[PDB]
Amino acid sequence: GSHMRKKIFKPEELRQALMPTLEALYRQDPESLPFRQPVDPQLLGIPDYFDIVKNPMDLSTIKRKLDTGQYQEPWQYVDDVWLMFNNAWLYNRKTSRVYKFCSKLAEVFEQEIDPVMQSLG
Amino acid sequence: SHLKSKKGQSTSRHKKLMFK
Repeated sequence: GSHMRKKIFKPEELRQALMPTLEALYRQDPESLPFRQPVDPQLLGIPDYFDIVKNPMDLSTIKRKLDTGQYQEPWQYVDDVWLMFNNAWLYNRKTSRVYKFCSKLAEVFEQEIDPVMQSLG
Repeated sequence: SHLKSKKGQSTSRHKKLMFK
């Protein structure tokens, strides 16, 4: 709506802040192994995926556009990251075999986006 | 039975990827 602060400053300065948060969200660890292999109606999707995900992604996709100047703005990046998270959060329970390998990425990147100033204000 | 008999769809308890 209005009164926000997710532009930070420049698209390139964002590629930088995106790097550190890339190390967090994308630490090449087991926590980030299943994130790039989510579920979708095109392949063994799950019941009702338009209210809990609508447009899911794979950590490898947002990464193919992250290193480039495609999703340097936290608005677009945080949009896919957050959705890519909600894609595996709105129905991953709180302690089952789905809300865990991604909960470490949500807690480690949510701390790297503030630095990215997407959460600046 | 030989042919289907009032079957229709069946949720069969399916909770997304938190089980399969």
